Amino acid sequence: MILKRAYDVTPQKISTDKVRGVRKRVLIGLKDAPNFVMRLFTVEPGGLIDRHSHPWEHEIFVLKGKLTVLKEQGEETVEEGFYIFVEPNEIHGFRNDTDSEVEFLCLIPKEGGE
Amino acid sequence: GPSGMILKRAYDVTPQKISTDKVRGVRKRVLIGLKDAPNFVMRLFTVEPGGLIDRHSHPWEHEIFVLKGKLTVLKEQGEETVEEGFYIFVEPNEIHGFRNDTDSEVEFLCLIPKEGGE
Ligand SMILES: [Cu+2]
Ligand SMILES: [Cu+2]
Repeated sequence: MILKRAYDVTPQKISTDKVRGVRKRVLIGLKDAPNFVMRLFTVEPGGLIDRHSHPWEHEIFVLKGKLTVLKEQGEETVEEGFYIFVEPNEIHGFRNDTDSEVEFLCLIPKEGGE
Repeated sequence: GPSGMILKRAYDVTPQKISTDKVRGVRKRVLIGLKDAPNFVMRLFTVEPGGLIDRHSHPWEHEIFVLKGKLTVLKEQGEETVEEGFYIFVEPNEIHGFRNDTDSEVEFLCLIPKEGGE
């Protein structure tokens, strides 16, 4: 059994053609997980995970702030205390239009990697 | 399977009472349940003050994230308290339980592979 403060996990900065202003913590990864992995994303002000899709689902819980969710067309903002279920193959992404960091938990089946 | 995305305030789910031989003072919200989940389920547990999930084990893992309060985690040997912002991984078959020794509600997210139910 592993009991740990999520903040103490070292975040990974992401800056690519499709993801900018985002840090990722792998809390429960491939080393431990028999079936699915647990990540915590921090989206800086102005940060973006552009529209994408994959053959696996997301299960998300918004921990802090106002998260903008990009849909195949349009977008929807949600707050801390929302959960999000993204079906396999659905186009989605994320943006932070606020002036403070947004945090969300994100779980995927292990075929999606960590 | 189906397409789309669900976006919903977790508290829009009513907290249902859990009452078994080994659980008292606990309510549960099924967020992403069997009816929808391809692989694993997402629940939000509320432990009332003095509530207890006694030591148990099962042939699936838990992945937990503490959302609110101070959660006492029962281990095969002793116990350890964690707080909001801690995660917990429980291996399959590991002895574990939970207790709320405080005077306020403790809340945690708990995900299991869907073969273990919701
Ligand atoms: Cu995605
Ligand atoms: Cu259990």
